[PDB]
Amino acid sequence: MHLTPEEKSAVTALWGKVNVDEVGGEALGRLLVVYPGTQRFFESFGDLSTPDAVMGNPKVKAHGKKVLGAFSDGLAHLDNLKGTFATLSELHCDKLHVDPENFRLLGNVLVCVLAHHFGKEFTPPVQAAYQKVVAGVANALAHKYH
Amino acid sequence: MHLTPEEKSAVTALWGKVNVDEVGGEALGRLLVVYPGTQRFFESFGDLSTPDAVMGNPKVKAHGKKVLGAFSDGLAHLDNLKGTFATLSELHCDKLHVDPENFRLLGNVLVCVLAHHFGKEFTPPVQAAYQKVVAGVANALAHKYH
Amino acid sequence: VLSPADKTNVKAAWGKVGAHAGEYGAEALERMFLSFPTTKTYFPHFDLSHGSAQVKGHGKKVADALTNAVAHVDDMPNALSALSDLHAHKLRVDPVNFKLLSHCLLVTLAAHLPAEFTPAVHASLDKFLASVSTVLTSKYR
Amino acid sequence: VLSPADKTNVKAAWGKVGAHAGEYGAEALERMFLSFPTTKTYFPHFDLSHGSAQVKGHGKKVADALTNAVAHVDDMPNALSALSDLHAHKLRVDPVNFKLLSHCLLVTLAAHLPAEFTPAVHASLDKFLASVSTVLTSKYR
Ligand code: HEM
Ligand code: HEM
Ligand code: HEM
Ligand code: HEM
Repeated sequence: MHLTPEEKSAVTALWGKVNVDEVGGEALGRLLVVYPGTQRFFESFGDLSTPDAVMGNPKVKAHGKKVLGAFSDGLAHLDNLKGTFATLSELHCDKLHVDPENFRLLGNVLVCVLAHHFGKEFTPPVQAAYQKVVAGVANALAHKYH
Repeated sequence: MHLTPEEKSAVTALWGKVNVDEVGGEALGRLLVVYPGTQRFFESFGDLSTPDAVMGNPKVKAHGKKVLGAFSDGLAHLDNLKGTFATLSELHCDKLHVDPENFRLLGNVLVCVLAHHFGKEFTPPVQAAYQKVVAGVANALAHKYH
Repeated sequence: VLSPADKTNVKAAWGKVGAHAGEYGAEALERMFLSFPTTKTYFPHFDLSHGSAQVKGHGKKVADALTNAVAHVDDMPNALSALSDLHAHKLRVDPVNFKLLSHCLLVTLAAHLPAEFTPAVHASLDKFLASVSTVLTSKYR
Repeated sequence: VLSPADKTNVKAAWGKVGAHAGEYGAEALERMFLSFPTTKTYFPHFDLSHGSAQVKGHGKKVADALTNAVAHVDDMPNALSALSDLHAHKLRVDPVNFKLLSHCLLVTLAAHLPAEFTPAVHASLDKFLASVSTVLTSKYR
């Protein structure tokens, strides 16, 4: 995770404007709509048959908040992503059996959501810094797989 | 390079039996036949129209030896692949313009070549250590891209 | 395969882009070069500075090809044949790279089309760019 | 797309596999789980230890589906339609993993079939496995 000081500031600046609850819901919902394969892990969530069923599903919304909350906390520890996510890594591998490729898909969808919410302000350089962050989080979440 | 002692040992022992001249030539040759897109970098080597042409091309054979030679020297530096391949990474990016994805392709071809030569001896555990080494080498060669 | 709804979604979205395509093509490329630097290895002969004319000129050509694909959505493999040949035989761009540009195009559209970039449309566009990428890459070997 | 010579190379190579199809499929699976542990996520219900009977049985099934693909090379989407539905709607395996199993199958073949694994045949098998993969993920979304 090679982040320059000005990348780190850029990432932090913007994130301060993010309503994590809302963006969490939007990012998880979009993952399940755009990449329906990811629905294999959420069959207990009820109806995911159409976009409105997914996006407005209270369980998808609650899970989105939990996911992005952990992600925010990760942004407070950019210099130790691996330690920060170690127990979540193990959980995702041994208990949930989630193929880590899904972490990369969520990261990209999160980038589209950030662009959607911020428009202009999500300049090419800000996007580049966020691409590094989502890749690092994805790699940290995969690190304990065995 | 999270290599296990039994893994470092498995890599080193098998490599001591490799004829670098033959394997280099064969891996580079196979890369060009199996993935023809890679020929874009080697236009000046001559005729590469057919497999027999590629495999017999003396410049392909010679360049294979060079590539595998540098790979060899890396195997003695497994705790510092990045450091070892830094200059080469810079040259692959700044002068040669090679998409690092080709490094991963060469890696897998190399693994198929090792299995083809060693048969029985190229066991699943031995392959696994080699897959780590080849990804390691690919990552170090890509490290200085900008 | 694109569904009837996917096609409607893509025509609607691209229509709103309208006479901005060129500009959005260029932005997608700048985004791509900055976020995924390995992609630059394919453009060593270009000036890659911000606002570069080569970058703008190339954005327009990419955007024009996408417009042509939207206009021939029921016959994309034939409408893009020439381009498929070019990418396969001369340029020989590794397929992973197409995913990277597609992502950046989506980011570009999301940044400029807030009301239209809904979940269903996002899904349709992703599928559309993936089909365009499969065509451009289908004759590789 | 597979050319006549590819189809010829594949039919011959697979022919020499013959009664060893089952053993090779199991070996390729074992190679995949060890080399690429993230693939184990799709098999949490399997005993994944060395020589396990679940891996053996599943190795046979994979091997047989491939024999069927070779025998139906000119018409793969139809001969493999039910497996395509199974992978797309039930199993929902991420496409990257197919490249991992494909590679492991090549390594297995290269290890057991030295004389037959020439550069042209290696090329042909790689394209073949790639097509099988495309077919198996073609109904994803
Ligand atoms: C940013 C990356 C991610 C982070 C930080 C994250 C974080 C979390 C957290 C904090 C939990 C709750 C853990 C618990 O119940 O003890 C969780 C659960 C879960 N996660 Fe992840 N997650 C991520 C990505 C994903 C992806 C991409 C998927 C699958 C597509 C996924 C699948 C699941 C599932 C199925 C659960 C359990 C749901 C349940 O309670 O039934 N996660 N995750
Ligand atoms: C195992 C990974 C690789 C290693 C260790 C390696 C190593 C080397 C070395 C030591 C040289 C000689 C440089 C010099 O003269 O100072 C070289 C040259 C070169 N490599 Fe790599 N290489 C690798 C993979 C690749 C692949 C995958 C490609 C493209 C498909 C490639 C393209 C080239 C080219 C075009 C040259 C210059 C050859 C010439 O003089 O015409 N390399 N490489
Ligand atoms: C969305 C998919 C893409 C489309 C629709 C597209 C379209 C085009 C078009 C219209 C041209 C101009 C051909 C001409 O001048 O007639 C072109 C050229 C080119 N494209 Fe692609 N392209 C795509 C993706 C890519 C990607 C992923 C790469 C590599 C990163 C790439 C690299 C190139 C290069 C290097 C040229 C030659 C540029 C020059 O020398 O002027 N393209 N493409
Ligand atoms: C050439 C590639 C592949 C072929 C030909 C193939 C074929 C098959 C076959 C024949 C079955 C058994 C269906 C039945 O019982 O009737 C199956 C099931 C399955 N496959 Fe695929 N497969 C391939 C690749 C993959 C990959 C890459 C994965 C993921 C790592 C995967 C994961 C699974 C799983 C989890 C099952 C269900 C196993 C069970 O519960 O018994 N397959 N496949």
